[PDB]
Amino acid sequence: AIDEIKSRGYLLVGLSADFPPFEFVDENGNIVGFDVDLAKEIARRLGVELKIVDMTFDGLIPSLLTKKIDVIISGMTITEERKKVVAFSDPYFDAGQVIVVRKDSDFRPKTYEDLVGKTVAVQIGTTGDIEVSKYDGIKVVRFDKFTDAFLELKRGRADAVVLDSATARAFVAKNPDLVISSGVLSSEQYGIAVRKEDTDLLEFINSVLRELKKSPYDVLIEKWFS
Amino acid sequence: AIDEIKSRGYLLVGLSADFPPFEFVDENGNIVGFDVDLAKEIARRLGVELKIVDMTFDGLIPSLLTKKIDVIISGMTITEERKKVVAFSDPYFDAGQVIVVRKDSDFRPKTYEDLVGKTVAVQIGTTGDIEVSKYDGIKVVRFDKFTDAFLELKRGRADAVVLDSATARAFVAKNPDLVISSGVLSSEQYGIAVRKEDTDLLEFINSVLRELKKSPYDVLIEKWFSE
Repeated sequence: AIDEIKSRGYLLVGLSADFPPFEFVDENGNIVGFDVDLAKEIARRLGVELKIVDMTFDGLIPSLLTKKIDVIISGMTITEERKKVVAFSDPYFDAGQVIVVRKDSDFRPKTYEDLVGKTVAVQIGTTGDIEVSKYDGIKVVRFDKFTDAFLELKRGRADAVVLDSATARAFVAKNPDLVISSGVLSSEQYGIAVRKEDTDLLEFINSVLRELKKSPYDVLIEKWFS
Repeated sequence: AIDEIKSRGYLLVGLSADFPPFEFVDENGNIVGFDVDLAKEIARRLGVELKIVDMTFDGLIPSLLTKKIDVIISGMTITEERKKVVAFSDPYFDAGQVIVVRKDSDFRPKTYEDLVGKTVAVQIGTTGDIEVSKYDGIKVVRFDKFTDAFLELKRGRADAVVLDSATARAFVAKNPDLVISSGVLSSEQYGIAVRKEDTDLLEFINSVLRELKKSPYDVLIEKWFSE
């Protein structure tokens, strides 16, 4: 696959641009997002242009098998059923919701059932909003911005926040007064998919993911512990 | 504290240079190593020279408390007892063991108990040797060099290797046929110590550590999941 991509001069990436912030159409009409940036990095490393081929999500695996695309990068969860059909890269994104509480409390909810009888702050319209709104005995307070749901928690006016894992860990890393009490709920891991026989491109992609995840701290460890 | 450091023109870092590869004395009498490289980074970013004050490990906290040094960077484990006396930075080093296995396998041990009934390669007399040798049902295969323990694993002659997280990570980075299957098996971490009153210097040190730990992936997360 790699020689054919390099000869053609562009990488064909299938996605369905109706999944912000992974892939979506911005105010300028461009397809952008977290997954699009990984696709752009892979194409740059291969020395080729990126050609996005947008289609419905259910079209992506058939397109890959028909060779109309080289790779799928589209918020695609690695599952056993998909593994029978396509090869995935190492997981590149851990999806799901978590429950955040004050570190100095005793309260350690593990599930939405543990939040019955409590006040929970969520960001309007998000998965956490939709989930907690199923539970009539949760007192739900809704915020335009997730930062203000955390501020409500910090002030003791909510008992917990529910938010996606990536965003919540990023925030809690900056706010040592909060802690993630649950595991990741409805967890999924996303993978980059490529035809089973195209193991050259698969291992190239696993190499780019490794690189993206290496920090100067990792390089320092390599310097002194090799 | 920062104004005073900059006025003086040098950062005083205390350490005990008897702990390779964290801090030790090289062939030419220079004090070098992982911790020294962190100290040099911090001094560079403050715009000052680094002045290492070498002393015995038990002398470090008293030297800090009597203001003979600005900071300790010396393989110092964060403990509740020391937290009563000094302020620590974010943890900057996980000292515990990890378990390494072949990637093309379903075997993903998480604990020493998961290695029971398996064959584990180790470097002779290291922590990993000492720790696994406690478990009766583990067949232990011992080598003078950790590289040969990994070779035993790669060759299919052992099911896993146990090694400190840092050396395992450095090796696995160049050997994608292997994976670190466990978290760190114990929770000891090193921290950079400063005086509790020196909160500007502590915040500056944390900002250096945080930036060192940021990968391009972390920056991409920040790009797409911020507000």
